[PDB]
Amino acid sequence: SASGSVSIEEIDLEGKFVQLKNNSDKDQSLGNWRIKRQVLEGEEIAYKFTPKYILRAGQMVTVWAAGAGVAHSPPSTLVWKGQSSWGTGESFRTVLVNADGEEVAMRTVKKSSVMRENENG
Repeated sequence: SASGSVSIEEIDLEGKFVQLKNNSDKDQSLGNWRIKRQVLEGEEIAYKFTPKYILRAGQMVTVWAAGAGVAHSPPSTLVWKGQSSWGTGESFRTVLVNADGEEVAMRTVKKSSVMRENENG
């Protein structure tokens, strides 16, 4: 199984998006992978990817929310259409799971303002 081929790159403070990065030397076949963003406030969800999509060696993919008001710009910026919050919270465990169904990565990100120099927007 692809144990940590893709990893957590960046995550939003409120969980409006996930940013992933493939540290592997080959094209990671994506689809059976899923991002479990579980918030202690009660909302816990797993974004299962599309098995049509393959993420490249040394490339990265940003999965935003539909309710983030963001423009869906494939294949750099995928947007979970039909999800507004994408697991909003002041503290949440954003888990990356592979095709096997094993939790290959995870980062507990909190609303402490994670995005620096966001002063222009």
